[PDB]
Amino acid sequence: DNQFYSVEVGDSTFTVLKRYQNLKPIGSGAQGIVCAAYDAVLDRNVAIKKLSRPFQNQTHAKRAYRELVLMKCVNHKNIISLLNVFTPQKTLEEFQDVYLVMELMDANLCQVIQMELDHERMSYLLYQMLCGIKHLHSAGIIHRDLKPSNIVVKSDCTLKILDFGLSFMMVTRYYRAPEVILGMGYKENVDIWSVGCIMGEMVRHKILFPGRDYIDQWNKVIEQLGTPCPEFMKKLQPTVRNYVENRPKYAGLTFPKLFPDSLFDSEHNKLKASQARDLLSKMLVIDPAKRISVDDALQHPYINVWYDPAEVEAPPPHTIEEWKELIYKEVMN
Ligand SMILES: CCCn1c(C2CCNCC2)nc(-c2ccc(Cl)c(Cl)c2)c1-c1ccnc(NC2CCCCC2)n1
Ligand SMILES: Nc1ncnc2c1ncn2[C@@H]1O[C@H](COP(=O)(O)OP(=O)(O)NP(=O)(O)O)[C@@H](O)[C@H]1O
Repeated sequence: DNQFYSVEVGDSTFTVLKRYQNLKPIGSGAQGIVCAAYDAVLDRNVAIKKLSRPFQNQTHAKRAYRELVLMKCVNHKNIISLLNVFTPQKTLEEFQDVYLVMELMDANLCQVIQMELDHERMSYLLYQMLCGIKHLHSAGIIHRDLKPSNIVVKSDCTLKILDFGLSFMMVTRYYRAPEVILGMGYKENVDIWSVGCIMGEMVRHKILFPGRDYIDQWNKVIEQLGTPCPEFMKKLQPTVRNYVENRPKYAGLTFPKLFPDSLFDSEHNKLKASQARDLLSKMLVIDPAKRISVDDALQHPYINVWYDPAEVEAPPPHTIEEWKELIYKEVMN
């Protein structure tokens, strides 16, 4: 196919449409390799993600298929939007790779976490994550795995969530809600805990709960926030309830102690620091029955200054062989 050309990207070969030029590797993960490129047709820089045989197993396949479908069943500036999708392969028999194209972003939220932000930028980023999550919820999509490596930003402070969230692979749990860690039921505000973890990390410049596994994760949570109420214990399955109730007890630390003044000059900034800590205290709540909702977070004074109805109330959205065919059909449309 004359429309495509191949480029060497590390150990991988990127076979892309000739419109994408000066391919440069910008990162990789378990799912695929990402390049920056110049799109000569749009006269814009783009990010190109290659999915190598996404149908290779149930985990890669479910994710690739669910993401391809959801990216069409979603329309919001704080959620990933595709510019293009293609395969260099001509037939289902030859089908191997899927290439996804979107606007090139400047940095991920990890990089943003490593810097000091003022309250306008910090509140604007959090407002955008909430707008993004609210849009997902309105379509019945509850993320459950928001993390800063899957959130990208531009120099103008605009933000996008790259994925749609939630089993053997031949993964980052730090932002997962207690009700996800403990196999409890969950509602929309499961995503509010992850936003709290991210916000807390934006302020501390350190992962709040850096667990090597779910056991370690649960200990780091209780060591800082304290042992949850008996009413929370009442919602756990007997086995999880016995394990959680037999863990070493902790009174927990107060939010001024957790996020000291040292982490936050002018009167404006003093008031905003007070409001940021109040919002952190409402999101970083173990019990989802007592944790603030996405709607109430958007009405919080720290966030409310950015409130725009057009952004908050935007119009709402197998075997290896079967997955191969389902993914191929989605790519071909
Ligand atoms: C590669 C850096 C960030 N990124 C990732 C990561 C996410 C965490 N796991 C590893 C990959 N996926 C995409 C991405 C996700 C979905 C699609 Cl469809 C496309 Cl094409 C790209 C982008 C990205 C997206 C846009 N711009 C950028 N820009 C980089 C530039 C260098 C600094 C980090 C951000 N990365
Ligand atoms: N906020 C963080 N601070 C520091 N290190 C982190 C943080 N989050 C994740 N990491 C590390 O960054 C590395 C990449 O993590 P991650 O982006 O979650 O994986 P991934 O394969 O790129 N995800 P995906 O694209 O969804 O398949 C791992 O070594 C993590 O332990």
